[PDB]
Amino acid sequence: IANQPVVIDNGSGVIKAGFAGDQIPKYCFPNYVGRPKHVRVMAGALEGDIFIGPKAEEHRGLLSIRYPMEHGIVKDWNDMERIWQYVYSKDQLQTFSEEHPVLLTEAPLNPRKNRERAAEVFFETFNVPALFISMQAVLSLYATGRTTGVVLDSGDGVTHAVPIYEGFAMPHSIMRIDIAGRDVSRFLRLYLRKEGYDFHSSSEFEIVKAIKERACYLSINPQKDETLETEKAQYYLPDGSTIEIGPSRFRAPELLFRPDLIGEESEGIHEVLVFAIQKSDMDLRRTLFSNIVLSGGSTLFKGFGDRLLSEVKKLAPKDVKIRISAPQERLYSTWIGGSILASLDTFKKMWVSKKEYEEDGARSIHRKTF
Amino acid sequence: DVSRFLRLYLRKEGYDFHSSSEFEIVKAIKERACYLSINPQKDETLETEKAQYYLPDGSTIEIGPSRFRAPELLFRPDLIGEESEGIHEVLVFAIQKSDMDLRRTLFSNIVLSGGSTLFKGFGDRLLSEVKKLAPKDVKIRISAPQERLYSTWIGGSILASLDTFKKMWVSKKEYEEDGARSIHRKTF
Amino acid sequence: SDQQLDCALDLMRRLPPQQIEKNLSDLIDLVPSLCEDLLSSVDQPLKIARDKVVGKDYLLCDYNRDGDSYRSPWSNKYDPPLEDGAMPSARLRKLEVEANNAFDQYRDLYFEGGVSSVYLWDLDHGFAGVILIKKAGDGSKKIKGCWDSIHVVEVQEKSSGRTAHYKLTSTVMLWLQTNKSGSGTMNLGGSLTRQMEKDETVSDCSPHIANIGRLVEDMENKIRSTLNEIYFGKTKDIVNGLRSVQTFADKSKQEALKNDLVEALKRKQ
Amino acid sequence: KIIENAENEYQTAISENYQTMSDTTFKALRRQLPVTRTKIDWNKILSYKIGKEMQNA
Ligand SMILES: Nc1ncnc2c1ncn2[C@@H]1O[C@H](COP(=O)(O)OP(=O)(O)O)[C@@H](O)[C@H]1O
Repeated sequence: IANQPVVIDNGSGVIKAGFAGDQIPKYCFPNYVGRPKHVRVMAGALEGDIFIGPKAEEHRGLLSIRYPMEHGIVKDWNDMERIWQYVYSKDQLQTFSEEHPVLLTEAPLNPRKNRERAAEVFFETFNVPALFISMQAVLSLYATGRTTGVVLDSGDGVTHAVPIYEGFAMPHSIMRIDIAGRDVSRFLRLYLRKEGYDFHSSSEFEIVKAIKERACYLSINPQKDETLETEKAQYYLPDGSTIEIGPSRFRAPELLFRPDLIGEESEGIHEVLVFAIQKSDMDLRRTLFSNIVLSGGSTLFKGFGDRLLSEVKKLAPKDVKIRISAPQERLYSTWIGGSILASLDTFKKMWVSKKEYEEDGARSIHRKTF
Repeated sequence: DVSRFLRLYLRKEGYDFHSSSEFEIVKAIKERACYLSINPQKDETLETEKAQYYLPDGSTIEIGPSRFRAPELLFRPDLIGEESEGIHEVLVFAIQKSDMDLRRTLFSNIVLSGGSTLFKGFGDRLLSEVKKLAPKDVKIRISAPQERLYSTWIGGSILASLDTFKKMWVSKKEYEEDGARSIHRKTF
Repeated sequence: SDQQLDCALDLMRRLPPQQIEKNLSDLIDLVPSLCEDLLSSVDQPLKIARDKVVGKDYLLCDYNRDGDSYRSPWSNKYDPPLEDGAMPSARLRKLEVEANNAFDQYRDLYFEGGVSSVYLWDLDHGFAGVILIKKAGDGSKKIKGCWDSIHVVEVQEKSSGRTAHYKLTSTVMLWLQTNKSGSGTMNLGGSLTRQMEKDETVSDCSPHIANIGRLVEDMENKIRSTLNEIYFGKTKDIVNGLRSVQTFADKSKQEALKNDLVEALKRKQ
Repeated sequence: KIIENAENEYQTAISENYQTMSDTTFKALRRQLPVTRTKIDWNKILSYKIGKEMQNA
C-alpha cells in the first residue's frame, strides 16, 4: 500500500509513535491508563472513565494511575489494546490501522508467547496489512549511523546491552537485567519516607519521579559523598509545600551500579557492559570497547558517563581504549531507527502480510522476524 | 484511625463527641463495643439489636450497625479514602517478597501482635482473608500469644537479662566521644 | 628435568579435574626428582581431618604442616603431636580463632554447611594466612557437586596512617553433575584463579577481619558471575556450533534477506 | 526421523540444563546472597554473633 508505515515504540515509560520518514516522533505520551477514583455528583462533569495522554496529565488528581507494562512486558492486555486504539484515534495519529503497515520495536530476550499474542491483536482485532517486529538495539545503531557497536539501552522498564557487528546482533552476547529506571523511583520513595516525606498515592509517586528527573546526580565516588554531610537541597511540590531532598539525590541512583541496595541478585550496569563485550570473539572485543553507544532514559542522570567510564576501565582489561559515545537524543534513538528501516524498499519483503499470518499462523512471524 | 473513623459513624447516627476529653470516651466505646464480621455484607443487610452503652454522665447511646462497620477499615482502607493495601494483604505480600526457601516456614510461623489485634473474631476473619490472598495448597498456622500487648516489653526484659546485653548497649562515655555515630555504629 | 616439569603441568591442565590425584601420582613416579615442584605447583583437592580435642572438622593446608604433622586451628595442636612450638604469638591465636568464627557464620549464610579453616602466620612487615572453604553436594539428592576455594592473603601493616596493603589470591575448583532423564548424565567441570590488591583503613570500627572479609566475598562474587556467564556461556555456544536443530537451508533464506538489507544500507549513503 | 527427534531432544535438554544449573545446582553450592537477600555486614557479625547465640537460645 502507498500509505507510509507507522512506527510504534511500545516503551514502559513513554510510547513514541509516528510515520516513516519523520525526523522526530510527532506523538509521545506516557504508557499508563488513568481511571477516576472520585465519584461524579454534578451534571456537566468530565465525561469518560478512561483518560490517556494530555487529558490524564491535566486532571491527574482525579485519576488512579496503573501502568499496563512492567519490565517491557504487557501485564494487562485489555488496557494495552485500548492504548493502541488511542494511538490511531483523532487525538493521536488519526488514521485507519487497515491502511498503514506497523513496525514494533521490542526489547531482546522477551517471551515468544508475547509476540504471538501481540500479533493476534494487529491481525484479528485490527485488520493491519502487514506487521514486522524488530530489535531496539539494531535500529538504535541505524539512527546513530554505525554498523558495528555496543548499545547499552537502560530504559524505565528493562536495561539490556547488545553487541552488534556490521548490522548483525550476536544472540549469545546479549545481557538483560530487570533492574531499570522505575526501580530507582521506587527506591527513592522508600528513602524519602525514611527522611520523613510520605507519598502513598499512585499520583504522588509521579511527583517522586519528577523530583528524580529534576534534581538527581550520580556521584563519581559513592563512599566519599555517603560519609560526608550533604547540603539540604529544597524541592517545591506542585501545591507549594517545600521538602528537603538532601543526600537522597546521589544515594538513590547508585542502585544501577549496586543492585543489592534494593535486594536483587543481579550484576551492576557497568559489569553488564564489560561482560557482554568479553563474551564476543577476541578480534571484535577491542572494536566493541572502542565503539560503546549509550541509550535509554535512565542514563540521563547528571555525571552518569563519568562514573560509568571509571567503572568500565576498572572491570575492562589493562591497556584497552574505552570510548563511550552518547547521542544528544538518547530517548528517540529506537524510533528514529524504525523510521529509517520502514522507509527502505527491502522492508516490503521483511514484514508478514495479514494473508500469510492466516495461512501459517504464529509460524509466519517467527520465520520472518529477525 | 479506627477511633476517629468510629466517631464519623456516631455523628451520622446522631451522637456528638467534639471535645478531646469526649474523644477518649469514643476510644473507650471503640475498645468496648466493636466486632469483626466474618461476612461484611450479611451483617450490613441484617437488622442489628442496637445494643445500648452507658456513658460516664449516665446517658445511654444505641451503637447499632456502626459497631462492626467502623473496624472494617483495617481490611478495607478504601473506606477512609487512603490508596493502601489491607492488613491481610500486608501479611501475605510481605511473605511473597521473601525468597522461595523461607516462604513455607514464614507461612508456618505467623505471630500476631499490637493492640488492634484484640478485636473479637480477628483470627477467624484474618485466616479467611489470608486463604483468598495466599497461594493454593499452603499450610497457614497463625500463633497469637494471650499477652499480645506486653510481647514487646517481655522481649526487652529477656534481652536485657542476657549477659551479651553488656556488649550490646552504648555507654555514656562512648556517646560523648563519637556522638551520634556511636548509636549508629553499635545499633546498625 | 625442567622440560618434563612443563610437560607434566601442561598435561594436568588437559586431563580430567576429578582424576588429578591419581594422574599426579603417576607423573611423580615417572619424574620423582620434581615431586616437590609438581605437588606445590599443581592445584589438588582439599583433604579434611577430624580434630578429637575440640571435636571439629578442619581443612588441611601447606602452612599448618610442620614436617609430617598438621596443626588444627581450633585446638592450636599438631597431629601427630610435636614439641617444636612454632606458634608465632599468643595474640595470633586470639585473632585466628576470632577470624574462623567470622567466616564460620559467613559459610552458614552463603553455603549453608561445609567446612572453613583460617590459618594466620606472623611476618616482619605484617601477618599472612590462607582461608580454605569446602562444600559437598548431598549424596541422597540427584544433584552431585564439589566446591573448593583457597584464599591466600598477605597484609603489609603501615607504620603510621593505619592503611595496610591487602594482597588476595583466590583459586576456585568447581565440579558439577546433572542426572536429568532428558539430557542423560551431564558433567561440567571448571577451575579459575584471580588476584586483587587494595589499601583499606584499619581501626577498632574497621578491623583486619572486616577489611579481609569484604575482599574475600567480593572475589568469590566476581568468580561466581564470570564462570556462570562467560565460561559456561561460551561452552553452550560451541555445543550449538557443533549441531543445529534448524536446517541451514532455512537459515540461508533469513541470511539472504539480512545480507540484502546490509547491501541496501551501504547502498543508501 | 528417529535420529532427528532423539538428537533434537538431547541438544534441547543440554540448553535447558544451562538455565537449570544457574538457578538450582550452581546457586545451591554457593548462593549469590544469604536467605535474607543482604550482603554480610562484617562489623555487625563480630558483635552480633555473641548477641544472636544468647538471644536465639
Ligand atoms: N532527566 C532525567 N534524568 C534521570 N532519569 C530520567 C530523566 N528523564 C527521564 N528519566 C527516567 O527515564 C525514564 C524514561 O525511560 P524511556 O526512555 O521512556 O524508556 P523505554 O525504553 O522503556 O521507552 C523515566 O520514566 C525516568 O525514570
